[PDB]
Amino acid sequence: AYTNSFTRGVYYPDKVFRSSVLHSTQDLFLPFFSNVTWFHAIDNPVLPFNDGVYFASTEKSNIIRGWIFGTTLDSKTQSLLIVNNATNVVIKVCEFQFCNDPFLGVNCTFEYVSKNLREFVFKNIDGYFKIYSKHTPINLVRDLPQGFSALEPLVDLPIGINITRFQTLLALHAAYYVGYLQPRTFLLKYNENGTITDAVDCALDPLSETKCTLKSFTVEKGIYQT
Amino acid sequence: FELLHAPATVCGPKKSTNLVKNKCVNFNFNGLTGTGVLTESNKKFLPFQQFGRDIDDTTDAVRDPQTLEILDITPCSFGGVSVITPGTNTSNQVAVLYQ
Amino acid sequence: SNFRVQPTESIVRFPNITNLCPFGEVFNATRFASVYAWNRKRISNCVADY
Amino acid sequence: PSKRSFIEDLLFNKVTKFNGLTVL
Amino acid sequence: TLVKQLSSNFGAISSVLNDILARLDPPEAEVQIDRLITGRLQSLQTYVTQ
Ligand SMILES: *[C@@H]1O[C@H](CO)[C@@H](O)[C@H](O)[C@H]1NC(C)=O
Ligand SMILES: *[C@@H]1O[C@H](CO)[C@@H](O)[C@H](O)[C@H]1NC(C)=O
Ligand SMILES: *[C@@H]1O[C@H](CO)[C@@H](O)[C@H](O)[C@H]1NC(C)=O
Ligand SMILES: *[C@@H]1O[C@H](CO)[C@@H](O)[C@H](O)[C@H]1NC(C)=O
Ligand SMILES: *[C@@H]1O[C@H](CO)[C@@H](O)[C@H](O)[C@H]1NC(C)=O
Ligand SMILES: *[C@@H]1O[C@H](CO)[C@@H](O)[C@H](O)[C@H]1NC(C)=O
Repeated sequence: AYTNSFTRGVYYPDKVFRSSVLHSTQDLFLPFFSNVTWFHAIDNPVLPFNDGVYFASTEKSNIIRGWIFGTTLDSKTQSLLIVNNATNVVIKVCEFQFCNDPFLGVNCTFEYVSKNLREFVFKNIDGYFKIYSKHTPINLVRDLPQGFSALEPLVDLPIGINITRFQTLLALHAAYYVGYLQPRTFLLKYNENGTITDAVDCALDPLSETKCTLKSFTVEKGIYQT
Repeated sequence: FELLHAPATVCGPKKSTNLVKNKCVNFNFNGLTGTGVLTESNKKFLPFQQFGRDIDDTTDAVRDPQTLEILDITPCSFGGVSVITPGTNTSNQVAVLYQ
Repeated sequence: SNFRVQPTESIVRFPNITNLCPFGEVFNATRFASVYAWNRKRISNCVADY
Repeated sequence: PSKRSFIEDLLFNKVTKFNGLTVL
Repeated sequence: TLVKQLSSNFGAISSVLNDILARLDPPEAEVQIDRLITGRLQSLQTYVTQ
């Protein structure tokens, strides 16, 4: 099943501070106004990303419990498991199927220990797997809301696993969305303090390309080679 | 010691000295290597941003990696040097203007 | 001419909260093994003194 | 204190850089 | 625009001179910084003319 995600997916691409500027940027992003896959649980298929995945798994009852990243996830190549177990965030990068199948209780390489829609974005380049997050309440709980929210980085990982497949992890005794990310050019506008408040695609549609030839959100009437 | 093709994760120590402000120095804030005055600054950063740039991506304010104190920056002073003079045929005195 | 005040001092500023890894543990140890039954510990992801 | 005339003040209020430069 | 031109490699290894200083001091430093100088010199000249 398919739906249409409104202006969502933006995230501070780098660690700098600009102020009241309107800054062109070029990287992987989710193309505005695109056609989004919609898997609904309570189901549970396996979905591969290529080089980036917009994974805004929503919430009804706080039941999402992890992620497994990799290729075959069975004693072949090291792979990622990250669990929120009502205490903290726990990362383990081993390779095995269901040898850790204990869930609650109530030869491995690297370790690290750290309404309310939660969006995340993941991508792996240059041996770095980067995550960005944003948690926000929603009142129109019918569908993905109309607004502009800007994610933010939590924890870079130097693990550098190669990854092309992943499935969500739930807990049994909401749903999740996926698109994909592609290289685009956005025009971000940082606010006064430094927190994003609007952005525009340069390839979206006729006007926007003009709007980012001028590098400004207020075009005057006239005629522009773009 | 094997140096696999991946970037090397365990490294040698980082010998860091004290920072002095209100008199320009060369500086080494982890890659940031300019030359200028550092001073205390007010404009607030977000919990993770690490530089401060401005209208044309000039490094313009930086926080210390050791302590969460934003510092403002300004490149060392400099300017032209010129000489006013009466003609050599009337005197030899000279006044100098720093631009 | 053009006048150019000169730099006076270099200053170094690196993250000095630090992490470690205790090689001293394997040297200040009480667990030594036999020659051919020698262990290989692939250790990384720390800061190491030399 | 600046003896700009009145319409000159309207004109002024209407109308609306150190990497090796200087503006004299 | 003029200032923005300092953020470009003009076909060298980087967009800063200090990094090329760090990496490689012998002749290859010349055969790289050559390009920085040529490009930046144009940018200045083509500012001056217009
Ligand atoms: C794309 O979005 C439209 C919504 O107008 C939807 O009907 C369609 O199923 C989606 N997918 C494709 C392949 O058209
Ligand atoms: C990463 O794994 C995928 C399969 O999941 C494979 O197609 C790809 O070639 C791998 N990349 C590298 C660099 O080995
Ligand atoms: C979560 O896991 C960690 C390590 O596995 C453990 O120390 C902690 O007690 C766990 N918390 C709960 C609530 O199970
Ligand atoms: C031991 O190593 C093999 C491959 O090196 C791996 O498949 C297996 O999962 C490891 N065992 C444990 C308990 O991690
Ligand atoms: C800036 O930060 C202050 C916190 O003191 C906040 O109240 C304000 O909404 C932020 N944004 C602007 C535009 O001032
Ligand atoms: C200028 O120079 C000439 C050189 O012969 C000298 O005679 C004269 O006194 C000088 N002053 C003036 C005002 O001409």
